[PDB]
Amino acid sequence: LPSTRVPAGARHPIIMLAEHVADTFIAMGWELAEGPEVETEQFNFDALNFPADHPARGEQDTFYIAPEDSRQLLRTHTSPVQIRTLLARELPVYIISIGRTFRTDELDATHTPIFHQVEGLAVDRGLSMAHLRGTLDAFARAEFGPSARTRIRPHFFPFTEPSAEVDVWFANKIGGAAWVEWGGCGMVHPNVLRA
Amino acid sequence: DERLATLRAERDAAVLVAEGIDVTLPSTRVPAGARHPIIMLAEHVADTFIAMGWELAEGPEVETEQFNFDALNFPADHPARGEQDTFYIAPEDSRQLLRTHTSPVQIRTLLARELPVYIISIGRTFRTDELDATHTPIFHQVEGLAVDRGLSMAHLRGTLDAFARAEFGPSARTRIRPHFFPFTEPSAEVDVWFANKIGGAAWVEWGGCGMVHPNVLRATGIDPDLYSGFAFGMGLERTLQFRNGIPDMRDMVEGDVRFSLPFGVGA
Amino acid sequence: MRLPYSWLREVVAVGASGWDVTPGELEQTLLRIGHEVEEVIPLGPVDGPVTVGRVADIEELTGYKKPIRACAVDIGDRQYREIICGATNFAVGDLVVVALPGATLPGGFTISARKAYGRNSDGMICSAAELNLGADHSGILVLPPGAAEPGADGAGVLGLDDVVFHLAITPDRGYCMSVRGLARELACAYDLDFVDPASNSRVPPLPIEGPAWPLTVQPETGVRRFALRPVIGIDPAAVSPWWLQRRLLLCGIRATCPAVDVTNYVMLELGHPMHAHDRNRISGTLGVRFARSGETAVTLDGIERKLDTADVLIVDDAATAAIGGVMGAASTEVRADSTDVLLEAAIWDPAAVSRTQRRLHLPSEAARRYERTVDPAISVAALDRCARLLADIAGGEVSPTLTDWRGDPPCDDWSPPPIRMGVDVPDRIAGVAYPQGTTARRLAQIGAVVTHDGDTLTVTPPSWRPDLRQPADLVEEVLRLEGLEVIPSVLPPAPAGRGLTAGQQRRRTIGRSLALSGYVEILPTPFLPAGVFDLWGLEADDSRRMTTRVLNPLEADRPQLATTLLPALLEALVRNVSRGLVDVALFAIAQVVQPTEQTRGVGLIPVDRRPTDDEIAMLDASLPRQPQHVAAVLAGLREPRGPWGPGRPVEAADAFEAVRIIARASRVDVTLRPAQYLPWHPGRCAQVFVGESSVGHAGQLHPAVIERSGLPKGTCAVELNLDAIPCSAPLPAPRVSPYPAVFQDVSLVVAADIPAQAVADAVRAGAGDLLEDIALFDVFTGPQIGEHRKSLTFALRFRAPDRTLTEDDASAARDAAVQSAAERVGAVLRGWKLAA
Amino acid sequence: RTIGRSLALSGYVEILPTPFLPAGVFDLWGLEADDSRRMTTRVLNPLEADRPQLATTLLPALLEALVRNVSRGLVDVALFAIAQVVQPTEQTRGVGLIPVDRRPTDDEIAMLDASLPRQPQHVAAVLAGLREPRGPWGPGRPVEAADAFEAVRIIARASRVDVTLRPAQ
Ligand SMILES: O=C(Nc1cccc(S(=O)(=O)NCCc2c[nH]c3ccccc23)c1)Nc1nccs1
Ligand SMILES: O=C(Nc1cccc(S(=O)(=O)NCCc2c[nH]c3ccccc23)c1)Nc1nccs1
Repeated sequence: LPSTRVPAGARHPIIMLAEHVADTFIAMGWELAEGPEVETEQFNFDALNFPADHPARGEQDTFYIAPEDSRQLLRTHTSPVQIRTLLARELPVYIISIGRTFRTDELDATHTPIFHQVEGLAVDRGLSMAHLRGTLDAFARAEFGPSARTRIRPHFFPFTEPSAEVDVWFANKIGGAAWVEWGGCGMVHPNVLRA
Repeated sequence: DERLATLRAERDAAVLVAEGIDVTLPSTRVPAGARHPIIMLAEHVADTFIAMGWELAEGPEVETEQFNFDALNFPADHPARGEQDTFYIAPEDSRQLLRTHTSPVQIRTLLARELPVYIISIGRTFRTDELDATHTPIFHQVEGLAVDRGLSMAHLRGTLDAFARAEFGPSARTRIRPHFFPFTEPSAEVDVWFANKIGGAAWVEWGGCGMVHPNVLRATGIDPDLYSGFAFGMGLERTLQFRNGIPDMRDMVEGDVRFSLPFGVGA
Repeated sequence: MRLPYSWLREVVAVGASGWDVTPGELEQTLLRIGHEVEEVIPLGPVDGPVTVGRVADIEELTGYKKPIRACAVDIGDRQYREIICGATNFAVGDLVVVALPGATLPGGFTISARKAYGRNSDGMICSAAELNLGADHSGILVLPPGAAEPGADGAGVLGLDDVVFHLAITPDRGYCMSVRGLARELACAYDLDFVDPASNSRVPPLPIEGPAWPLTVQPETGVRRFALRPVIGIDPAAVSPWWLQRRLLLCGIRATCPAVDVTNYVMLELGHPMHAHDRNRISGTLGVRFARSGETAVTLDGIERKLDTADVLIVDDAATAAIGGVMGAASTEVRADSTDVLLEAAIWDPAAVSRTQRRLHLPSEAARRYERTVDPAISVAALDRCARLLADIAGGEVSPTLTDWRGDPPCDDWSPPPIRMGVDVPDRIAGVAYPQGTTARRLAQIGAVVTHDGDTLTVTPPSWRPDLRQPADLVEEVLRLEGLEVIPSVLPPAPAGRGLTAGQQRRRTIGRSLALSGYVEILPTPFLPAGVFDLWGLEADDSRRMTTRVLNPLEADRPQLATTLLPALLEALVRNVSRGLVDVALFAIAQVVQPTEQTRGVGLIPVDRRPTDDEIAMLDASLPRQPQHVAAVLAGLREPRGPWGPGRPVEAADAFEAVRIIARASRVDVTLRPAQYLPWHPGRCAQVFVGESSVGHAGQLHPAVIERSGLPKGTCAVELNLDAIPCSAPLPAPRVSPYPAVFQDVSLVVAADIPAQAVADAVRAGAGDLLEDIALFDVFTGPQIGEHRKSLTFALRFRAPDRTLTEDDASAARDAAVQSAAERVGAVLRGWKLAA
Repeated sequence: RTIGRSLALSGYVEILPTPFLPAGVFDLWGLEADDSRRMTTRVLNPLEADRPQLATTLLPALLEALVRNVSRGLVDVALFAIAQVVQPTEQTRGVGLIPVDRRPTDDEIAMLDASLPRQPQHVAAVLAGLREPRGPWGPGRPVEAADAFEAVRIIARASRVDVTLRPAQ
């Protein structure tokens, strides 16, 4: 006979994924950072080497806070949290930040305007792309199995130089292992370090 | 009909007061439980070391004499064994026993894994002490082992100090002063500076540490000229007793729900 | 940016003759060095009779919906076939492309002699799409006269063995949006000699013998170079040769007339956009100036643009010639009768073009190249290349006059500043030991001037590379050309971390605890529903209405950010209920947005330094308060129906219990106090206190709010402010007495209005340390005790720390407890008992 | 950890079980003579001479803590434990000393492992008294067998596996 008179609930699967990601990086000595979702343009763009008149901003991708020219917005990624952490802490800094982020995409089967992002930042003496790849590979093993790894191939972001797009080798399934575009990475741009 | 709506509302607002409730009544029909406070302390200790890149190891509580004594540089005829402190498995001269500390788990981990090894092990352990307010025959221990190239007492102290900050506050640190254990050389006893309380900060004897003895490194196939190791151990019931001010360890082990409930669920 | 492999191969082949690679290898090489390949399109294959035809006769078929044509087509060797076609963009005498019976078109279509519209059709006349030659447009393909004789092989005339590469160029590589730039990139990748198609050996300079038109330039417009040259007496009826119309079609441009086609061709070839003015339609001096407030221009497409005082125009005495860098205007547009052409080779300000085109929604081929900076060094070369080609095609002369405004004072040297970088810096950043002389060889290939001074190179990038401007920029060039795959995977040592914070650990515990108790977490949306606070009946000055507002929301009536998580929670509840899931408990842990003053933005702080503590404090203070909330909603059955019984509907007590779950999870003690607070019910609403600080509310929703909102009858809700719940890290040391307890039950009569917890507190206060536990059993009302009184029966468990309690010792403790309830809440003892 | 958080939220209190069985507990249970639970490993110098057998089941220790709570007036109790048992396979076979001037070979380790009793991890719980307490809602609900079945389902949900229950003696 059924015995469950207090039916079980569920934490959200995104939240649990974030939880698993956070535990993965904690277990490597990193720390979690958090910050506001309504953020200053200073931290969300200008400190990230991404000025007013650069090709693109929020004519097409950012929610802006009223009124026009208030330099407030809903953050479009969690980097401003990383930027706050760099101001507030002593170096070296090894930091994961996971949070709600906002883009002006219509909700369909493969896009959501309200989404959740994970970002990492390692700032130390002597860090290289080699270290970037090791972190990315550890992260992929945690979320995709011991057979997983990453490849990087050049791209462009204003806050990194070199910049690359990250593909993950998803072995465990997909109905037959294939590369899948995962996210993006790069070495922190010197203008971000000065700011 | 300004006054029609007025009183047609006033009677509608009193229908709402008519159906009021005492919002202070008890609501908890599924009373909360509690994970055990030792278990939660172990959990907090384990999380502290995980967050530093270390890993947890586990092993059996009935263990071979090989791993619990002989690999730990602690032979048959050394001054002491289990004439006086170890539970032995029958029959006499079967080389089985209840483990007296979790080091054999560390020993198994060194056989089974590649170096470097950074390892916490937390488990039930057994000593022939009568149960009184400050001793329990069934207790829970935490031990650490770092084996790498170039490790020193300096690293031992840094780990011990991080551990103390985690369990005792940012004002805490440790001191070490020489002692002796068969599996370490140098050996030391660890005191923790318990600032946050005790009714006025004082040093409290926490546990013991040392550099892993070379005979232990050989008995696990490690070349003591390339690798060095440190290790430490603290008793959880001991730590809980003096941190929380718990005068009677019988309350830790007897299973009275009144002892656990005030510690919360542990979720 | 689309371009075809043959053209790209031809340009690369000048300096490395015989070069050739498969599409696959080309795709891979392009990705490996940084260029996203969106699609590889080989030109759809044809088999059999697909040949050039000439339309020898047209007969308009009448009596059908659309205009239909029976055509006699000369298909070669004096054979004439009758063919039905529905297009209209061709006349008698036109070369077309016919697929004849037995032919197979891309997509696996076999052509067969059908009967259609009352006549026999021996095949069809093809569109560029039906042949997978180029974009589908209205009408069939028409080849320019003299491209091929009727009967020529379609596949060879059309060049269908070609492949088009569709790329997504990154905004830092504007130089790559042309055959010039991509060809250079391939010569770098493949270690080839490169002959620059914009250089003088490949574009010999035309003569320079006086100005080509009067020109005034307001230099604060950001124009960097502005060149004009004329071509006079061109045939207004000439068409572009097939090879040129083809290359434009494979690149996504529809050819129109040689004046336009030649500027689009040189744009694709060299990356410098061009424009052709009908010179006879210019009136007087050409002026480059900002626009005035309210000004208008009508562009080539005949659409009136509202201008902006930051837009740079080209005007003459009469009207506007161009929205500079974006699009030419109608007034100087080349048109059917244009015989004398003035060719514009300008270099505009990137930020200026960017602002103007985004504002007007004109992301033209020109604008997109100017946004990303066009090579100023090649303006005249692109001008001369363009003039020669126009004259050659449509037959005029190139006048030897030339304007070439190059700044004030004239800039003669377009090279960026030199960059100093250590020779091994790319080796460090990549974590690879590159062969010696690698960084300097690769920087040479990309056209920079490299000089060695011990361990420190000086690198002067080329003019088409305005992106190369710090040592980091140069590292990316080395690393991408060597390949990123050679970089090893090396875990860094990260230091001893401190793990998760208290607040982070608390939000996990709150979620595990609510989820076990049966709540389902949702991701709330921060955009409030339209008019939700009017539905709640909130007052006008209720703090929850002071919302921060988004300025470009995806729904125009939902622009307010949430000051409360209940709107989103109630929205997910409504969705579950409307899908038949009627017994639901949902929760959310998320931040709200509560602004304090008006939207005060802080001005830009220089990013060449870090902001000062004061500047950070000022930025923080300018943002709204954004505390973390936890909230939940419940409707339907709390306990489901089953063998045990019918189940239990949600009541306000279940929301109170949700407070107690959150509080147990937070290891703090709460008190609940009666309160009136929309959207809750006034007699079933509790305000929650930790100590004396309000942390939120819980209870049943107001039935009027439920009704106006379409909510389930009886919906309950809870919202707490997590920032107001202080941290606690208790270190308990419970006294656990083993001596026997004494159980007594006491019933107290009190005023109906007195809260039960008040009576319990009073009983506990007077009973002292002997009272181990108190618990409310019964709440009884009835006439015999008072119409406004109520009887509360409490179960008391007493226990001594050092001894067995005598029963008189317990009754003394009870008497003290009863006296305390008398003194504090006016309680009257009704009876007691020795709980058996 | 998840099993413990899940049982504790559902109202169970964890105990640290003792591995030394009560004297004659299996005679009190009426177990047959050949019941596997009676094949116990035995300590040779126990602190109580009549409790030398190591536990093949966690219920004896759980029932012991229950009895203690009930005897102190705490009569509505749900307790649980997560701990290892000791289940020996052959007789107490010790392995001879291996030289400690080298590491033991994989075969020697395998032989040491095989010489020790099976020591699997168990989870167990006991309940008595009221499952739901008495209060304004009603008289409360005494513990029934269904509450132990629900404890299986809590553990299984916590383990993310599906269980089936079948009648058994
Ligand atoms: O560099 C940091 N993070 C990082 C780096 C590389 C990729 C990513 S990404 O995968 O999130 N992709 C983002 C793409 C994107 C968002 N907006 C854009 C606008 C224009 C163009 C591209 C984008 C995150 N963080 C730092 N914190 C402090 C110093 S650097
Ligand atoms: O060295 C390790 N741990 C360690 C080291 C120092 C102290 C401690 S302790 O604080 O637990 N105190 C124990 C005291 C003690 C127990 N029995 C004795 C018999 C005679 C004398 C003293 C004792 C633990 N572990 C390793 N694993 C692999 C290689 S070394």
